[PDB]
Amino acid sequence: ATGPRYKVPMRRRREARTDYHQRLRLLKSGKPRLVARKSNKHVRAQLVTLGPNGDDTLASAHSSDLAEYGWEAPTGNMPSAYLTGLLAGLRAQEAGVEEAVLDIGLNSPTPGSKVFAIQEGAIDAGLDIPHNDDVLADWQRTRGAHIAEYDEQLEEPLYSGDFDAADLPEHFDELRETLLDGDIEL
Amino acid sequence: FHEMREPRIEKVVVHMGIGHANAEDILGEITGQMPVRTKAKRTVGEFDIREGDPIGAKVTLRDEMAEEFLQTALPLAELATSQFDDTGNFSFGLDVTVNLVRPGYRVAKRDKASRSIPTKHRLNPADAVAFIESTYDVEV
Amino acid sequence: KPASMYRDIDKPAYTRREYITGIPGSKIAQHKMGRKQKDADDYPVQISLIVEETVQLRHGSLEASRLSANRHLIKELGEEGDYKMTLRKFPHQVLRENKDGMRAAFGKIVGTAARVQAGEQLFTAYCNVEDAEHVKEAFRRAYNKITPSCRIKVERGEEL
Amino acid sequence: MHALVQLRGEVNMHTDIQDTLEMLNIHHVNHCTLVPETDAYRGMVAKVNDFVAFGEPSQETLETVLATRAEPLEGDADVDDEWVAEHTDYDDISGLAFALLSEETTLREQGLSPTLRLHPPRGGHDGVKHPVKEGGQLGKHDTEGIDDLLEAMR
Amino acid sequence: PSSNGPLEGTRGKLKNKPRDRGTSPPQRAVEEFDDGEKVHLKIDPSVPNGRFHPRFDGQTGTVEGKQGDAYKVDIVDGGKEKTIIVTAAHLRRQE
RNA sequence: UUAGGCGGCCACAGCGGUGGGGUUGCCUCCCGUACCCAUCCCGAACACGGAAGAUAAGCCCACCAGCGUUCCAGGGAGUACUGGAGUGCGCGAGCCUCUGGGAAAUCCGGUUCGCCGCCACC
RNA sequence: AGUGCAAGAGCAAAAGAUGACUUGACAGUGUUCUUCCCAACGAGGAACGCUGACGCGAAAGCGUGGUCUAGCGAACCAAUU
RNA sequence: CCUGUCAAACUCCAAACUUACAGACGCUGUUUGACGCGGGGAUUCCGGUGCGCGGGGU
Ligand SMILES: [Cl-]
Ligand SMILES: [Cl-]
Ligand SMILES: [Mg+2]
Ligand SMILES: [Mg+2]
Ligand SMILES: [Mg+2]
Ligand SMILES: [Mg+2]
Ligand SMILES: [Mg+2]
Ligand SMILES: [Mg+2]
Ligand SMILES: [Mg+2]
Ligand SMILES: [Mg+2]
Ligand code: NA
Ligand code: NA
Ligand code: NA
Ligand code: NA
Ligand code: NA
Ligand SMILES: [Sr+2]
Ligand SMILES: [Sr+2]
Ligand SMILES: [Sr+2]
Ligand SMILES: [Sr+2]
Ligand SMILES: [Sr+2]
Ligand SMILES: [Sr+2]
Ligand SMILES: [Sr+2]
Ligand SMILES: [Sr+2]
Ligand SMILES: [Sr+2]
Repeated sequence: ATGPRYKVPMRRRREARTDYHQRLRLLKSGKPRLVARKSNKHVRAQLVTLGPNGDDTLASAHSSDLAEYGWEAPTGNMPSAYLTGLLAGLRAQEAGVEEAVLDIGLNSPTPGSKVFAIQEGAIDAGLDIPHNDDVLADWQRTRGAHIAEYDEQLEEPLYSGDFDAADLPEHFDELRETLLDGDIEL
Repeated sequence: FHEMREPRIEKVVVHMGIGHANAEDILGEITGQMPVRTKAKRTVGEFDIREGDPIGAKVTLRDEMAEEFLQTALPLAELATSQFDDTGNFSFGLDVTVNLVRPGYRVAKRDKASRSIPTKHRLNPADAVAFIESTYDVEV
Repeated sequence: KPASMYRDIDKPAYTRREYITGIPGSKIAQHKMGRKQKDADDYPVQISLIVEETVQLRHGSLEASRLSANRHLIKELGEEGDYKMTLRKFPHQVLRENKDGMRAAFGKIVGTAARVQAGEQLFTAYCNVEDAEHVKEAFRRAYNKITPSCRIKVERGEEL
Repeated sequence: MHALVQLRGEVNMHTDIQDTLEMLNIHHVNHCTLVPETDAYRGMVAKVNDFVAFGEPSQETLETVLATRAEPLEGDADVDDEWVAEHTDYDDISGLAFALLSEETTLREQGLSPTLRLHPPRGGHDGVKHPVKEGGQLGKHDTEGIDDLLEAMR
Repeated sequence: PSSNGPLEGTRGKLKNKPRDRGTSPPQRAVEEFDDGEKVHLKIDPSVPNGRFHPRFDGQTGTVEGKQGDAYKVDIVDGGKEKTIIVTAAHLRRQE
């Protein structure tokens, strides 16, 4: 900017999207990366392999396409996060992937958060990712019980668009069950 | 447009810089929340050698806690022209500072792909005065 | 001391004051002479003194020659005449002298010289056509007080 | 295709230069070689610039020289058309001299020594202290000037 | 020299050019190399570890295996052969 | 890529500016604290739940060259400096001829307001 | 800016600062280079591994001291396990 | 703004040139065995001059 001596950051550091310190420490494993990234209305999970010109994505899963198998609920919560992670892991197994490491980017490693919930799903899917069980949320909160009891304090329905009043953490079980299913067009 | 541009009280800091404290309590009362210590840096010849040590205590009032506090705090002070910062901020007086800003300030306060607010979307001293004056008081 | 001792450029550039100390003050009074307010472009005639051989000129020889050059101009054009002379060189080169035979031979600082490649302008005066003769004489005195042979080249003004 | 001719001795001559000369199959003053004009072969002669005399010869001249100063890989036998004919892929000296210039083959390939051991220039050379442009006999020559040397060194 | 440590006369080669300051890209610091491959030796002033003795910059060795994640690179100092322990961070493929 | 995620090179990408863009799609700003989690004080941030409103921010698109930068042309300049040679010149410091290389500042006109890979998606 | 001290060099979602937890300044055996360019030479030094045990972190991973290059010493004798 | 100068321990720049590896050409080795490896015997560790680049010193 100023002159010849000025030092301009790597593009992805200006944009503040990649923490290269945590990135290098991540690549050292030699294993692929289970990229867990959020969004306000969504949650995604990619599988990254190192490449000559840039990272290669061999498997992914967006919370949006989590509907193609029967999903009427929202797409930015705990149940959605676990499921999206489970989906990608299943597609991941398909390509040949058998192990990966958790990449959460700039998201905080907060106990029982959505990213660990995403991690849990891909592991449940058959993948081998170094984890720490107790840092994960409990099964009920993953299912969506924390939100079901929130809707208990009704007086005003939680969901705008029709789904149902008290909601259904069963829809979670119904979909999870559908993924473990041998058939299902991945 | 006017909607995603109409300013608001982001935070209201109220602190009492001492130099050696016990005064914390008065704020915890008038504000309605908990205060926090205030350290320091560099050795000072006015018996202030201990670098990290309790000198004052501030309180960051946001949302309602701030407004309800301003209903009384504002009248207690005569506002002036020169009392305004270029980014539409003012301090008066015990001290009271109001940090004002336009709707999407989370863009510069978040962790993921944060960005600095463009000079255009940056609040103006004049545009700030008008906003405040538009709420039970005068100006210069 | 004789200029034979320092007239040639045979040592490395020794100018880094952040390492050198006891450096003697410059005998040179001033580089800006004449009417240091009027521009060089405000004058029809511009004459410089060109050094024909690359050398090192000590501040005492720099001052001496410049003095006897400007003394003439002041004498012939009056103390406030319509001219302005210059000396574009500053003595950056530090000099020493080992003053015990060759043991611990590094000399102590004795003065400052000014390096000048051949064909360079040691001086450059600015005057009007009528005074263009006292300038050519001021330089004829100036070149006698320095080591190399010099040339008086006229930069502007073919008036003759 | 140029013709290298050592005119300056080995004594005091920088080692890396005499080695290049040796690589160019020349180990004695007045010895000569026929070198192609390639990126590589060029770098060498340029390094040999000050201790040699070179240029491109006229075919006529190259034929008179091959006639006189050329020899087999091993032997005292004189190379003449009749000799050329029986050993080379040619019919006479001219045919040979032609191929060398057009850079179609080499002296070795045709069972001939790479060195044309010449005789001291008749009437002396123009000097070994200055280049050709300065009135000396070193460096690069003219297709006429090179012939003048070579022929004097029959 | 006035001292004979490893960093003697290493101001130039071991310094970063202004615009190259700060942390370096991980892509090369994790690069994979094969045995028999030719690699250029040059330290990355930004990377503190996995360095070889400064004196060996500009070399072009042949990878012959690894030690941990770091590499064992053969080179020929003058006439003497040496095996150098270095990380990919200071290595570049020939050609 | 009518706004996405991961990158490579790491300013050709910087600095600054102009203009354009989003009904059930996206990213956002946005809305809100029962929970996971959270602040030496603030649901600000982090974390969680959610769509009433908006495209002003950001972001994506198109464009500007004033600064910085990359490269190109002519100018400077085959100048400065230089590897090889010389019974070439100079009292000398030094210079010159041939040979093979060859800048820098700066001026002038251009170029640059990133290019590329993987996956995803009307 | 700071980073214990010469100088030179390295570092900004850190190598700097604050906070907490921790004591890896751990046990054991090596590879390579350095000391000693090339080119033989000891003590010392460093980078890079392996095995055991540990600290931390969600995990990758980081920790064989203080960001790197100075702070070091033979046999004999003595004391200690 | 304009104007005048510098740097062995300065550098936005930057050669010639030296240098690692590789290929090509050259030269060289496969009865003259190169390259390399092992062993025996040394001498030697007062150097000097020219040229280029030097550092100190009139
Ligand atoms: Cl994210
Ligand atoms: Cl090494
Ligand atoms: Mg023979
Ligand atoms: Mg005769
Ligand atoms: Mg003669
Ligand atoms: Mg140097
Ligand atoms: Mg707009
Ligand atoms: Mg002479
Ligand atoms: Mg004893
Ligand atoms: Mg003891
Ligand atoms: Na405290
Ligand atoms: Na870097
Ligand atoms: Na906008
Ligand atoms: Na040792
Ligand atoms: Na000796
Ligand atoms: Sr000298
Ligand atoms: Sr004596
Ligand atoms: Sr004179
Ligand atoms: Sr809020
Ligand atoms: Sr003489
Ligand atoms: Sr003399
Ligand atoms: Sr050219
Ligand atoms: Sr270290
Ligand atoms: Sr050298």
